[PDB]
Amino acid sequence: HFLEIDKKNCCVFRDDFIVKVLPPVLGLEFIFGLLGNGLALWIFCFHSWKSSRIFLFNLAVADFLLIICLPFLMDNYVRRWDWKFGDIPCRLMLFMLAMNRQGSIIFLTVVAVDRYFRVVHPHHALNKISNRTAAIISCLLWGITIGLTVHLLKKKMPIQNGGANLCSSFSICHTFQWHEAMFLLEFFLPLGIILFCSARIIWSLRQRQMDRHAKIKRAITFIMVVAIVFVICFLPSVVVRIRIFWLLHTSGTQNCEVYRSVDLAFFITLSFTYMNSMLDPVVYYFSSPSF
Amino acid sequence: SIAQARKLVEQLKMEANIDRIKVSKAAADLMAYCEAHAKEDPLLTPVPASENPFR
Amino acid sequence: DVQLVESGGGLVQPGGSRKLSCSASGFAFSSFGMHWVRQAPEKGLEWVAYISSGSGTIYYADTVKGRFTISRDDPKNTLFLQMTSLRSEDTAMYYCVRSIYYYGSSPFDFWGQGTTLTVSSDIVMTQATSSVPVTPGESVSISCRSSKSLLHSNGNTYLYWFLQRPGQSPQLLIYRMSNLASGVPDRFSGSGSGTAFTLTISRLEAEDVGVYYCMQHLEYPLTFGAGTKLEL
Amino acid sequence: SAEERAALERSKAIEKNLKEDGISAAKDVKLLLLGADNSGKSTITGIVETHFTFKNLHFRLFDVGGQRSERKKWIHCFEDVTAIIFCVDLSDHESLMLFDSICNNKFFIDTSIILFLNKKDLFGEKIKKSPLTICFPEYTGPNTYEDAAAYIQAQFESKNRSPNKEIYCHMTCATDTNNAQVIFDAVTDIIIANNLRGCGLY
Amino acid sequence: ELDQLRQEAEQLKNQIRDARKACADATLSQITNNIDPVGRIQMRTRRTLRGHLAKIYAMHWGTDSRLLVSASQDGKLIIWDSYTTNKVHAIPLRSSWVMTCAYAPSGNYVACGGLDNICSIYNLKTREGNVRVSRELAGHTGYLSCCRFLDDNQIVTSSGDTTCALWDIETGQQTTTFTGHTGDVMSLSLAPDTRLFVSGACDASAKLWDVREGMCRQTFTGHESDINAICFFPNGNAFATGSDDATCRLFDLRADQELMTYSHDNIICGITSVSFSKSGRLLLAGYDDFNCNVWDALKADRAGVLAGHDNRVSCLGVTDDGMAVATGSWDSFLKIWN
Ligand SMILES: CCCCCn1c(=O)[nH]c(=O)c2[nH]c(Cl)nc21
Repeated sequence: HFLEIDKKNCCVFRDDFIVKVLPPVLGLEFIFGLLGNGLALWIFCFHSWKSSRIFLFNLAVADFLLIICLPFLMDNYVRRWDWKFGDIPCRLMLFMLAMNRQGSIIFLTVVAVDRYFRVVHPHHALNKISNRTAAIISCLLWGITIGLTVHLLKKKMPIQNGGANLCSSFSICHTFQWHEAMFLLEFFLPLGIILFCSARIIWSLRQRQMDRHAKIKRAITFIMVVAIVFVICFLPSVVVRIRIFWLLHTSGTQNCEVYRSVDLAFFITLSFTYMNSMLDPVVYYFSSPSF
Repeated sequence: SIAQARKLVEQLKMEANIDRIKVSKAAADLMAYCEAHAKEDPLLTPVPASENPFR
Repeated sequence: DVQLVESGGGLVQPGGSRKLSCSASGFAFSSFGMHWVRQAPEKGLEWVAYISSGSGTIYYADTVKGRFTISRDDPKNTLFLQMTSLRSEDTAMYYCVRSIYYYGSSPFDFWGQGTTLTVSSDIVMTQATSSVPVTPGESVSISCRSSKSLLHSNGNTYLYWFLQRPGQSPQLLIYRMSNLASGVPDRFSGSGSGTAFTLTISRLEAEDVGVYYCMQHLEYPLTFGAGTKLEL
Repeated sequence: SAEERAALERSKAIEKNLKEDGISAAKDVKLLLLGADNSGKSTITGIVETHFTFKNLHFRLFDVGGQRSERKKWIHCFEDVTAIIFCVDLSDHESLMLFDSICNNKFFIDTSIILFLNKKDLFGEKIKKSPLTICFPEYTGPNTYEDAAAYIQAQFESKNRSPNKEIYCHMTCATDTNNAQVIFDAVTDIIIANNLRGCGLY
Repeated sequence: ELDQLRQEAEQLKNQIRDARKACADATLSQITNNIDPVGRIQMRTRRTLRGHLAKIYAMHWGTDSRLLVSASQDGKLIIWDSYTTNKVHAIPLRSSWVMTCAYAPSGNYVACGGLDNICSIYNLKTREGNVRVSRELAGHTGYLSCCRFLDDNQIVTSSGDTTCALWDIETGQQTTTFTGHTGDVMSLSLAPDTRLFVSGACDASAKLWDVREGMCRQTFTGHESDINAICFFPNGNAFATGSDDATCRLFDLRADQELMTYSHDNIICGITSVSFSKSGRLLLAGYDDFNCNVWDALKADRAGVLAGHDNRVSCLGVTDDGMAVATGSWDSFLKIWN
């Protein structure tokens, strides 16, 4: 099994377990995310008045684009990596996911840091920014989503891998892996921000003994478990990609046969970020007793 | 209190002795005013953009 | 009372430079605009410069643009005109003119006393008469014309009328060609539309002898008519 | 139009001035202040505004007791106050009806009350001369400062019915500077609660 | 002795009831049933004067029908050019707790008052360009609830201390004082000829006052609860009153009794303004339910609904030309509807 891209040797597999295992999982995630986040967008659109609601709106919209994009993942994987739609759908698809995932991650981080300023420094002027300021900062973060992944539209694709045409960026080989470096960073650094904010907010609430009220005690649970769900969703995929880089670095090339199980695990476990897309509406739609 | 109540009842008498007309006449007069001036109200009649300053 | 006094006149060598200052007292100077208007020694008024409230916008006459610069120190209630490369034509008495702009406001309502400074596609305003001999008790008429119609589409017509008495600075009489200025007797009345305007004086008294200047405000630079002398 | 454009400039100057004044005003915290006649307010002709600063906040207290009129007609002005400071002359205890009315007023179901029991020392000395039964015949307990104070404290808090608000009862002897700190930290908790509400999380 | 006076007052009130009932030979609907309805009078937001920082509590129209003055508890009385949305003045108030304002018929003066118990007469046409307080009228024992000008000099005011009074801004003294209400005099409206006026009190009664006699002339009643707003019918022979009891009533002066009752079972919210249109066919009542409900004043049924505010409306001033209706609201957006 082999693939050549950018004059670099690379390896690609098409083991049947992908179409056996992935489609049910990603289909369940599609169902959950479509229903929950669709009803959340419906509420937000026809059932915004605050900056935190603006940030949640940005997060929900990014997730809405991603959930709208999943059925092409469905097709892609029910086709066993035989991308019939060709070049332009392939590249547009690959950006769309990349941009929407990062956007979802960075908004989530922005919502957590917002709650940080809202609960540990309650009087600070950052809590008083107008809705227009929220719109401009949302536009800036959208710009961050765009510029940080715009290269992926220039990446030439699809590539004939034999009896099929491959549409993918996660080819396993040594290169100036910008996209995979982002994949690592978008987990680690937002993990740091999220966990720091959550820890400081629950130590601020407990230090004031204000968790003596039941509603604050429930708030404590939400503010803690947001990081937990984030970790559960993203950690396995990024740690498997770190293995991939470990095995590539130590075991060397030209013996790719052993990586098949780990690539299987990588693709199948990656769908947990979509699982994250299914569970994000818990932050706003399936939220506190107002919901 | 006694003088205040005396003033109260005197005011009641002074208001009681006022003239009055039949309700039919009053309602007819209100309708006559309203229908006589019905053409000159840009709210109950639509106003075209040529006349409207709040375009 | 509201008062405006300017300083900095005198005799300057041609090609030199000089600074003229306008000092305001008794009114909210920061919220008013300020203009400079100058008068040749035996001629009608001519426009010089503008500066809005809060120094937001500035305009200059075409004959002056770049040669002069206008600036104001709002906390000091002082307006400045900085002046370079004085030509032989720049000799004039310079008047500091206040103005304030909002719906129902009356621009150009008050004028300074003026400083004598001497050296060793715009709308054109024209008056059909130079001198009108007149006597008290009779009515009088003065008329003025414009190259372009001053009646803007929003309904305002921006003709202005000023009375200048001999030996004194101008005073506002009629603004926007129908309205009567604050504090002027009821004897005066503006009229006209489009490109022709008329100021009517009823039951004239000797207090109204002087030169009447028509002015337009429809576009910068503003332009004054040659002035009609109502002479006793 | 070369006239209207200057009026437009004027409108955007005074709009900017309005926004700047609003930004300056946003730093203040508005508290309504209430209590019975001569009942502790003074220790801690129309509306009596008073204001102070503490930890760079600019607290404004409105003593509205001068209004000889029905509360219902003007209390809606204070719908936007951050908190209601309610005072009681503990040395007296007749204000419970006023507290009942003000706590469940249609506009204040979401605004928390801060409740200063005041003149506590005089109450403690009075307990040595009169039982609490005199101002509360229903009382069933020993005659001592701590139990009577706890009783009347719970009696005031028992007037609340809406779960959407909290009563921060406190005690002052009208001889200490701790009042400003108590109000500052209570208001800080109140603002944190309001912020968590704004995030859809409280 | 006192009981005899009370019995005589009861006899007088019984005579009032008997005389008023005897004159009721018909109702307004019984005559107006022959008149076609105005149909669906739909109206739309033409402009929106943004710029107040807090809840707007009053608005009034200049007699030229273009300038509108708005007052809000942010502490700024701003004068609006309604044809261009341009703000003309931003008058700073001596106290933020304003509850009413008025624009003088000449346009020279702007009145303002509230929980200060003091009515401030701002002068707009000052020589110095700035707008400054001319007089600080004081003397009510309670908040000044509504005030209107008869001319540039004399201003009538209504205050929570059960009194309405007529001032002279030339001297600051009261020329005449009107007393006789039991509750707070919540609102006031001068008749078109300014010879007499009406005021609605929190005791659910509305009275007719004569400014030259200095005494009451007629007394009206019929709402279950406090009257929040009141306005004359433009013919000068009737006035509409809006109560907190979620109903508006039309009282005829010469018939001395309520003629019609605009109410609908869906409504529980209180009235806040009862202004008419110029032909009198439309009564544009404003409700705490965030809506302004245009009642056909003669058919006594709803002509339409005007909505758009996220908080309660505080005023429904109609232009003197009938060209537009302004609706201030507690969400600070004074929309212009036409
Ligand atoms: C275009 C299909 C490529 C398959 C690999 N892949 C990717 O390259 N980027 C993704 O965002 C992604 N999401 C899932 Cl599921 N698979 C993904």
